[PDB]
Amino acid sequence: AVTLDESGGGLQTPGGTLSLVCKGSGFTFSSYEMQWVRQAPGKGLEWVADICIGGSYTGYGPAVKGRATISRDDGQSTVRLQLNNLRAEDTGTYYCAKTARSDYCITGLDDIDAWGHGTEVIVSSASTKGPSVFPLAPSSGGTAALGCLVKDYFPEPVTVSWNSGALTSGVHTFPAVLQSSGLYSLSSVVTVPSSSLGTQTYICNVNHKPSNTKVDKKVEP
Amino acid sequence: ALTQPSSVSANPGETVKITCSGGSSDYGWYQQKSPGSAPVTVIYENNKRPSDIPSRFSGSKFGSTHTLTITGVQADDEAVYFCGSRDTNNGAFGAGTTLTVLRTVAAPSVFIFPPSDEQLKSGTASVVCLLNNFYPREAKVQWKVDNALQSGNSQESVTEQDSKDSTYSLSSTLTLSKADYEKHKVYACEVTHQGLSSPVTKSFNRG
Amino acid sequence: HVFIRTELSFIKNNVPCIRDMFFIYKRELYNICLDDLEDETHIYVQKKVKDSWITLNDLFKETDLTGRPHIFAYVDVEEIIILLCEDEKKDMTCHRFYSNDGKEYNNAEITISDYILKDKLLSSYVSLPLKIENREYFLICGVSPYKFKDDNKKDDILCMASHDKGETWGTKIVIKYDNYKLGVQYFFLRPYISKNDLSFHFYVGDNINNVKNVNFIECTHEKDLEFVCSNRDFLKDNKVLQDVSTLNDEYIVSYGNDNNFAECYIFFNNENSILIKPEAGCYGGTFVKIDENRALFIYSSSQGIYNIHTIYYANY
Ligand SMILES: [N+]
Repeated sequence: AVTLDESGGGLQTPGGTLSLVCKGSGFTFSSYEMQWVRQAPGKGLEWVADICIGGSYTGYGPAVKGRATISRDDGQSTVRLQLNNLRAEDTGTYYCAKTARSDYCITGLDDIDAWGHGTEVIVSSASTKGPSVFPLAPSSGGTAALGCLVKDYFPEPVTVSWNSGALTSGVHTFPAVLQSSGLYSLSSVVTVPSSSLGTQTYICNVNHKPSNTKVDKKVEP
Repeated sequence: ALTQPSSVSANPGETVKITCSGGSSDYGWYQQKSPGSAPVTVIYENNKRPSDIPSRFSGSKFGSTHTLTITGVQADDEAVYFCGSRDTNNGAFGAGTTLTVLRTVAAPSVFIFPPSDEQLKSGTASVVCLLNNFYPREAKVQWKVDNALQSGNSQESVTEQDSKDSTYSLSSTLTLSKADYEKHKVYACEVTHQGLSSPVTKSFNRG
Repeated sequence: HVFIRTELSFIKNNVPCIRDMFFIYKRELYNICLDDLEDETHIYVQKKVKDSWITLNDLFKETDLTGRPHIFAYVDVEEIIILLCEDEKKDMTCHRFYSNDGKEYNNAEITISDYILKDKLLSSYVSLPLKIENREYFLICGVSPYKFKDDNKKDDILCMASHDKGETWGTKIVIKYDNYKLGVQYFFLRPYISKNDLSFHFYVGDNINNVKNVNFIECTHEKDLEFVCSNRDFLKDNKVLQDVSTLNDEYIVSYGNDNNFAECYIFFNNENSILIKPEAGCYGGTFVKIDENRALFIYSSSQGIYNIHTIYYANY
């Protein structure tokens, strides 16, 4: 069960420093070259840095050169990326990665065999805002639609699950759009038949990790 | 930089081939169905494949060119595949290739949603126009408030191709203030699509 | 009076090298592993990190030429330079790799126009700059395989030098070897530089594998760019001469019990002695000098296992 879990990804200050930790399990850590790869919102994949076996070698991407710092606690099975003087250009999702070959550090990005879940970082000088949940009821025939609107919240992301992870069929998750003010707007709908209107209870669970707000809003026509 | 195609397309069951011309060292391919979500290693060494990845994926490095092959494409094979190799200075990634699975034309079942009680009282209320399970991505959204075209104050949000029925979904929102929402009564949403002879316009009353 | 201290470690290697070429750069041990068993051939630059060889870069991947080339690696103070040279021609065509960390390498295809070492047998080795008159020089040296008449016009050992870190090879070091005996093959000539003094360590035998008697000649600097060598008799009865190095301005000579090297014996200044007896043999044992008072003695007692004998020596 070769797995990697990232932590430390949040809304850091522009000018401040970052600290992302990647804990590895399932494989013999210390025997494999570790790397960090980020992805700016909308933009493609980008290599950040790599650390060789026993920290003997340390390489960085031009974008983060003279600012980032990769280290490894081979005992705790962790890789720390410490990026200083955070520009808005650093905003994105960071994924740590494991090289397939043990005791092998050739400079290439063709040998990745294990990717971490990905932690999101936001370089901004804006305070965390709470998500306002507004239920949307239809004013259909055979199939009706229900859902809630998540408006005025910052920063990303937001995990919305229907019935605490029980209702997964017919659930469409939309990407958030940046408003003219600066906050985001995420939407989520679920296709259910007209015969289930009244006998079943549908609640949208909006979870916002940065501001810690869990509001259970019921959608009822 | 690694020269990777902008996008490639194929019908289900048909064999596809994606290329990567730039770069010197060996090549790798990583699929990513949605941005933000972790990529999955599809091939690591030139012709090496992980145990979890199915037998249909195969690589081949002929000169500076490497071709990723998907024989008998499936619905769960739709993703933005990335190229991984080394550039003249250090390790580098490709621009990304978006794979689209060819299917029949699907019309969008439009669902218009009026704002909630609280939304109105909050000084700013927005109208939601929803387009579900259509094909292809070719679509247009035009707002018509009281028989008048509205443009500039509307942003759209498109989702990636579905991994089951290969359909898309649109989400429009007319950003309006409390003072400008109560002045009008008829709110219409014009939907333009390739698989539609006449634009389906759903309208709702204020009362 | 004297000081001898010997500790040993092991190094695992997951790359089955056909031939190893050890070197010390910035007081650290590296290897130039040749991996050649769809045969992707490699000339990996590995580095000792704890008890394992870590592969840092493949030089053959960035190479236009084919076949196992001639590898000449030079280790100066602030850089490594490695050359990969096609053996088979009027001009020699090398690929010059430069690094200053041990991992990052930047190749450049070089051409030794109308080289002198044509007709002479060359072989891969690790060397270090040889200073002559306020100028350091890298040496590509070759030997004449067979000799039948004592021609003076033609010298037996020929060296082409470069005083620009391997960029241009226009200097010719004159080697005068007065004990070049007729009829037999001469091979694996590799120069040994230490204290800006030149010597050569070569083999004299019937075939590359059939008969392999180790020879060692020490050279003195006679005049501007010209050296004159003579043999050094390291022969010990009932013992096979293997490697020769220098610590404390004294020779460190390795001997085997027989041509199968079940046991090795190390002599210091011929005054002192130690025994290496792998519990496997000590075949292919070589000194990798690190310092004036510290050297390594490496042999591989299995495929993938290296025995790193570290030797400390000091005389007063
Ligand atoms: N790597």
